[PDB]
Amino acid sequence: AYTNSFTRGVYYPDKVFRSSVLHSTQDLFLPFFSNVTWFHAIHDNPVLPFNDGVYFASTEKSNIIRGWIFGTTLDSKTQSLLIVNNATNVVIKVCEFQFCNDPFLGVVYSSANNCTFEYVSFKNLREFVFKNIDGYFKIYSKHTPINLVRDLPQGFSALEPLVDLPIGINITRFQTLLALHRSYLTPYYVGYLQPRTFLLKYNENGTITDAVDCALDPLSETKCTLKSFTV
Amino acid sequence: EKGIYQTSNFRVQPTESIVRFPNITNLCPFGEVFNATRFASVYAWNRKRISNCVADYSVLYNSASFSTFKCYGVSPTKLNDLCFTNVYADSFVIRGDEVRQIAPGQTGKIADYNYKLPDDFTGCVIAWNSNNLDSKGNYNYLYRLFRKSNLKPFERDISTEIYQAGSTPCNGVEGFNCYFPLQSYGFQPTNGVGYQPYRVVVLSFELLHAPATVCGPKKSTNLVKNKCVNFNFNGLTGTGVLTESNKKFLPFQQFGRDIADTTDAVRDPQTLEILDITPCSFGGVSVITPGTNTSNQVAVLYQDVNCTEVPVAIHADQLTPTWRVYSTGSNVFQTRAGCLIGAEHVNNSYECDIPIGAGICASYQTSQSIIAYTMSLGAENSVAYSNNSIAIPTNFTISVTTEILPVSMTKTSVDCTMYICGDSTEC
Amino acid sequence: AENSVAYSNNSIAIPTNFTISVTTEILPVSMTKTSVDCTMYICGDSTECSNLLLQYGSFCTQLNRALTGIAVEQDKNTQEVFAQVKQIYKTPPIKDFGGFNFSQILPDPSKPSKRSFIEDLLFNKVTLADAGFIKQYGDCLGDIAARDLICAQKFNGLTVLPPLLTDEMIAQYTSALLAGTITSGWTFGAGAALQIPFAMQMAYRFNGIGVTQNVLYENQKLIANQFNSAIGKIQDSLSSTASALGKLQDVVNQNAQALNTLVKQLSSNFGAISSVLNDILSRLDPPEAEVQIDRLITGRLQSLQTYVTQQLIRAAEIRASANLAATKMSECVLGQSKRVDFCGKGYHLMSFPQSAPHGVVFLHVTYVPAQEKNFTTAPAICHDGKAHFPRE
Amino acid sequence: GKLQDVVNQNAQALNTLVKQLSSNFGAISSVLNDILSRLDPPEAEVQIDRLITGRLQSLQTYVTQQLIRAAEIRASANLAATKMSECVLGQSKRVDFCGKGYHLMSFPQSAPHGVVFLHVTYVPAQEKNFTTAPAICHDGKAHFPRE
Amino acid sequence: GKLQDVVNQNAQALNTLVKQLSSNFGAISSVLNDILSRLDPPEAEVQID
Ligand SMILES: *[C@@H]1O[C@H](CO)[C@@H](O[C@@H]2O[C@H](CO)[C@@H](O)[C@H](O)[C@H]2NC(C)=O)[C@H](O)[C@H]1NC(C)=O
Ligand SMILES: *[C@@H]1O[C@H](CO)[C@@H](O[C@@H]2O[C@H](CO)[C@@H](O)[C@H](O)[C@H]2NC(C)=O)[C@H](O)[C@H]1NC(C)=O
Ligand SMILES: *[C@@H]1O[C@H](CO)[C@@H](O[C@@H]2O[C@H](CO)[C@@H](O)[C@H](O)[C@H]2NC(C)=O)[C@H](O)[C@H]1NC(C)=O
Ligand SMILES: *[C@@H]1O[C@H](CO)[C@@H](O[C@@H]2O[C@H](CO)[C@@H](O)[C@H](O)[C@H]2NC(C)=O)[C@H](O)[C@H]1NC(C)=O
Ligand SMILES: *[C@@H]1O[C@H](CO)[C@@H](O[C@@H]2O[C@H](CO)[C@@H](O)[C@H](O)[C@H]2NC(C)=O)[C@H](O)[C@H]1NC(C)=O
Ligand SMILES: *[C@@H]1O[C@H](CO)[C@@H](O)[C@H](O)[C@H]1NC(C)=O
Ligand SMILES: *[C@@H]1O[C@H](CO)[C@@H](O)[C@H](O)[C@H]1NC(C)=O
Ligand SMILES: *[C@@H]1O[C@H](CO)[C@@H](O)[C@H](O)[C@H]1NC(C)=O
Ligand SMILES: *[C@@H]1O[C@H](CO)[C@@H](O)[C@H](O)[C@H]1NC(C)=O
Ligand SMILES: *[C@@H]1O[C@H](CO)[C@@H](O)[C@H](O)[C@H]1NC(C)=O
Ligand SMILES: *[C@@H]1O[C@H](CO)[C@@H](O)[C@H](O)[C@H]1NC(C)=O
Ligand SMILES: *[C@@H]1O[C@H](CO)[C@@H](O)[C@H](O)[C@H]1NC(C)=O
Ligand SMILES: *[C@@H]1O[C@H](CO)[C@@H](O)[C@H](O)[C@H]1NC(C)=O
Ligand SMILES: *[C@@H]1O[C@H](CO)[C@@H](O)[C@H](O)[C@H]1NC(C)=O
Repeated sequence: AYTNSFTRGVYYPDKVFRSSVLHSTQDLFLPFFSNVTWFHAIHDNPVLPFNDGVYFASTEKSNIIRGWIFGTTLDSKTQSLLIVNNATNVVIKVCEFQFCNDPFLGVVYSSANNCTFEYVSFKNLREFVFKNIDGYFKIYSKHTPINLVRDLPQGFSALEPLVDLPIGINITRFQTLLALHRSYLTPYYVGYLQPRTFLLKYNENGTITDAVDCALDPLSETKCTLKSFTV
Repeated sequence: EKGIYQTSNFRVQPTESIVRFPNITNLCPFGEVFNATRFASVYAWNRKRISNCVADYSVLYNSASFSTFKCYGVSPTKLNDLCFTNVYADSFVIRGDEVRQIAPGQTGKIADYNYKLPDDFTGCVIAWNSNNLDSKGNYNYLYRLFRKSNLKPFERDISTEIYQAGSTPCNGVEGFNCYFPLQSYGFQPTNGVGYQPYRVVVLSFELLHAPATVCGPKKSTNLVKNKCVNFNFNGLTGTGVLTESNKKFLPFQQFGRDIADTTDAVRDPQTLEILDITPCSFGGVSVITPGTNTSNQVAVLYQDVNCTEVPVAIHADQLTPTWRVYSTGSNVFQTRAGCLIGAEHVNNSYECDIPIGAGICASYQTSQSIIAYTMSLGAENSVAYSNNSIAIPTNFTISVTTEILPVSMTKTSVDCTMYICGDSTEC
Repeated sequence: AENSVAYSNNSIAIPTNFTISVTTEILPVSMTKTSVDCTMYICGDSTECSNLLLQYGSFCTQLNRALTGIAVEQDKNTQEVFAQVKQIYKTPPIKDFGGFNFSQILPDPSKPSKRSFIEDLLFNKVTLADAGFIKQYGDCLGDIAARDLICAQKFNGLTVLPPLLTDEMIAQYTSALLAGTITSGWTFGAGAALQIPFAMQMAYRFNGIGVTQNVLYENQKLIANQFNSAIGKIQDSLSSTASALGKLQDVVNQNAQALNTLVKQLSSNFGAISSVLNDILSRLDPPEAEVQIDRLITGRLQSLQTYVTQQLIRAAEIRASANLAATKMSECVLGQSKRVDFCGKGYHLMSFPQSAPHGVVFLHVTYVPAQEKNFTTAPAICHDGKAHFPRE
Repeated sequence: GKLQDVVNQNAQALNTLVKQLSSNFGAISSVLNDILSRLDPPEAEVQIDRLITGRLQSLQTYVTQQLIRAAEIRASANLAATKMSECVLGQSKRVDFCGKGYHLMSFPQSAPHGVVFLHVTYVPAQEKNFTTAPAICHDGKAHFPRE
Repeated sequence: GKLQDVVNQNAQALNTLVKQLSSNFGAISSVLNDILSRLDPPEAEVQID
């Protein structure tokens, strides 16, 4: 289960406007031409780690995927997260439960005891970057439409963030939850970030037009040390 | 002497001040974290995320209930002009001598074993004595002693598993090389300074952030719309001319910049309006003159500036009335180098006397004024060419001309030690 | 290619035909004049730093004096190449030059400018697209749809001054040199212009390289056709997608590469807490701020000094090629040169100048010998006890 | 003018080098004795090290500009040496090298820090129109002039 | 002699650049490893600069 992702995983790392420049920056991106795992959970939704950060992207049809959980102790021993939707507006609950060994949502098992805070706010794709730094948790997103059914396109897309979360807690692993029709109580793609070095292009009105990965091949190292696109 | 000179800026102006800030009303918990009773211990220090304040700082450090106010990244004076976007107040109570062990880059038993600041730190350290509060022999204050490694900064540890310093797995037994990690403070009222309990608070923030919230008692003013100011926008300041903008920002782009990493476009924190900034010095002023041995007339060239925008760009109304003479008049001429003011443009052509640029020269002509023309390349001529006609000379001239060439120059020599520090043996 | 010459003690080879060859030589003459405001670059609109900068002495009147010397010298470079004669000769209205066709180098009476066809092909080979700062200043002067746009104070004190002689006066000089050379020969560079028919002048230019003058009058139509074909090949080679003016493009590339660095060096902090002056001004008290401001002052002074030193060394080698182009105008165009390979390759006949951006282009017309034949030769001839030697 | 500008620049540089000694570059004073008399050598070593770098930079700027000026003077000494061999010791055919006209002879005259050449040239005047022909046919044959 | 002068100038200009590495310029040592093994990373940034 491995797939090539060409130019996906790009975002706006800062809140500063730049018109018609070629700026370079050193941040946590997904490397170009990488390996993403192909997941289709038809006959599991298992636990996957959180090493630096997680790229998430899915090609959905009628809103099957609801949300995720982030944490590692999973029995209200230490903190954990939960982001779900009630099909109208998004819900953000950082609260401790005991998590099932087959956890999803039913068209359903939560029992909190002690927590900190809470917050509420083939057609198109839902790309998502999850980055956890000291003092925050940022939720970047790219919401683009494509005609291809299963795989990532060759295009370049990078659009504006959504929300930052002042949590200051630790995450080691994570897991995602689905929307099943039945409410049981029984006992999409992923990709990890890496500290690369990127040269980006801003056109007029401050839109990221194309990027260069300065570690992929010697020709891009040449493009990076010349601070240019043409060689 | 006769020529065209480039003058550095010397004209002075009066300058006002503009302040802009969001709509924020409420106060925030500074009235309880400073006079509380239950302060936390050293190994388990408290942490309080602070937001949405107009909280003053002069109410804190001017009140003399503190003994030490060491403040690292910011000067202690201008802590009430800036926004901080998060504040982390921390609380713990230590011995009197270990207040030095809170500083960035220290040692001992606190900075390596209990609580460690980072070296790149921008906050403010507060400490004062509590001899009449936590001294009965009070044994409720504990501190961690041993760890296998050193403390990474801004992290905590709470665990009771005893030390190991040999190779015996001491399973909760206090023999040799295996000891308990936590011991009590001896706080008797019969000790000197350096042993009484002290209430030590530390703050922490980072600046130059976009959606910054925590900022105190600075009154908003209104805009003055294209005059030189000292603006202040959520903490960031600068001197320039505030102009109206057109840049297509995003739902959150708080400010913009150029190649040189300097800000040029800012967002109004009240009206959500974009303001484009532009400096106001205008050094690019050149003075055409003949010799001062001849006259005292001048002309002024304004470099790459349209003629109708001269009095707006040099800020003409705030100058001397002699400098306003050279800003508009009958003598106004538009060249491709800029706007030339003070010279009477004619329709003739001569050879160049003082070069101005892009084909225009200037000379002092006899009623004596300064004129400006387009320079002539030479006399016009036409050779009577035919396909069977020739011209032969019949006489000649012997002419002697002159040519001067430099060959050598002056042979200097410099004593290094006498120039840098003459006859001083300390240097 | 390897080769070998059939040498022997009594054999000679002599050409039987020739070729008229036209070739091209490109020389840089001047470069961009710049000007830097010291106080606006080091600390713009800040009186806390401007009083700290005065403690460093006169380190800015010196930089402005050096840059003004460079910018003044760049106009003397153009004046010593193009302003050789001070009589503007007009081209004759009726053109009968014995079959020679100077249409693509004489000025064009359709357009409002004075450029020819080859000068128009030359003005589009040099571009300003990859240049960073110079293109960004060049878009000020075309930004006509914006009131209140004073952009001398938008680029951190850096400006660009315009040349004294515009692009029309330079073409008006080269047209005068062409119209003097065609209708007068070499006589206008040594006194007053004396007319002479063009075939009678090409005959003496053949006679100057050692060919007698009946050869021109017996092969005049062939020589005229060879000249016109050699001009058409130059126009074809320039009109294509070749990168012909490399020597004039490297000057603009080297000048923009060094001005982008001076702006990119305004974001280094040099050891201070921040590379922005207003953050140090609004986060510290003036007891403890004039260490960080002194660090920034020292770094930005070093950057300006490095820029000015490399500009002086770079202008000292544009002065040399301007002196070379001013020597080639006097000896190749206003005369006929006997120095080998100074004007072209072959035996020199005549030259014509064309103006390019920040430079000049010479079209050297030379004489190349063609297909030869072996013979037998002897030093002298004995007739009656006397040796007879050839005259010429 | 060209021999005067050399003297003017080479005096202006040595005047700027002297006036650079009155700056303090961030120290408390510019006179070294006044720093040494009011401070003990714990904290005089920071003021003196602030002055030493600021004076080394002035010296280096002076020497770097003098090298470029000497490289410019060498290039005109090499031109005067060529004009002395080709204009004075001979008769040159290079156009406008030894004066405007046709060259006859030249004479040198020494000047302060330089040299002055007086070029004697031939200039034609008082023209007259004529009518010309390339050749002349006599007996079916063409006749061309010798010179 | 003219061909030997160029070699004699280039070799001297390369020797001076190497010999300038044994100066401290106002620090405590001309060796980076001594400053990095004797002092702390808060303090060594003023003797390395
Ligand atoms: C923050 O998260 C990391 C990653 O899980 C923690 O490192 C783990 O610490 C536990 C406790 O000893 C070990 O059992 C794991 O093996 C560690 N994992 C890795 C990858 O090193 C880290 O200790 C956490 N920090 C806290 C909780 O303060
Ligand atoms: C040689 O003949 C030509 C043609 O007659 C002379 O050129 C004329 O000079 C007069 C002088 O005022 C002008 O008014 C005419 O317009 C010229 N004619 C043309 C066609 O240009 C020329 O001057 C004569 N040479 C001499 C030395 O007198
Ligand atoms: C050539 O020019 C010279 C002067 O340049 C002429 O000599 C002049 O002749 C007139 C008439 O006798 C005198 O009035 C002048 O005083 C003479 N000048 C000098 C300097 O001697 C000479 O006549 C001219 N030759 C021709 C053929 O015209
Ligand atoms: C000398 O060379 C020219 C060309 O350089 C020759 O002219 C060519 O002659 C052939 C045959 O008559 C034609 O096909 C070409 O078109 C001619 N070219 C041109 C440019 O005219 C000429 O014949 C040669 N003469 C001798 C004696 O060999
Ligand atoms: C000189 O050469 C040019 C280039 O071939 C000739 O110009 C062309 O001549 C043809 C012939 O009528 C015209 O159809 C073209 O329009 C001309 N081109 C241009 C750009 O003008 C020119 O005719 C030649 N000169 C002579 C006297 O024949
Ligand atoms: C990705 O997976 C392929 C096989 O599916 C493997 O050959 C390659 O080494 C992997 N890693 C990359 C491309 O970095
Ligand atoms: C939260 O409350 C529970 C009681 O339900 C308690 O067991 C737990 O220790 C508390 N956690 C804290 C105070 O961090
Ligand atoms: C960028 O701005 C221009 C106006 O200058 C506009 O025409 C164009 O649509 C904008 N690009 C976008 C919105 O992607
Ligand atoms: C903030 O206050 C200003 C001035 O009263 C007002 O114009 C603006 O609408 C207010 N904004 C919000 C979000 O309340
Ligand atoms: C803290 O409490 C004391 C009571 O002893 C009171 O005097 C003091 O004013 C309080 N401080 C603040 C900031 O309210
Ligand atoms: C000024 O000009 C006068 C002529 O009126 C002349 O006598 C005098 O020498 C000049 N002085 C200077 C310093 O040029
Ligand atoms: C300067 O402003 C005037 C006023 O409208 C305008 O007519 C003129 O074209 C402007 N100059 C240039 C060079 O655009
Ligand atoms: C001078 O030229 C301007 C335009 O070029 C014209 O308006 C004016 O009438 C002319 N004046 C004279 C005296 O020729
Ligand atoms: C002259 O003769 C030699 C040998 O006889 C021959 O190799 C050479 O090609 C001849 N030269 C020409 C121009 O044909």
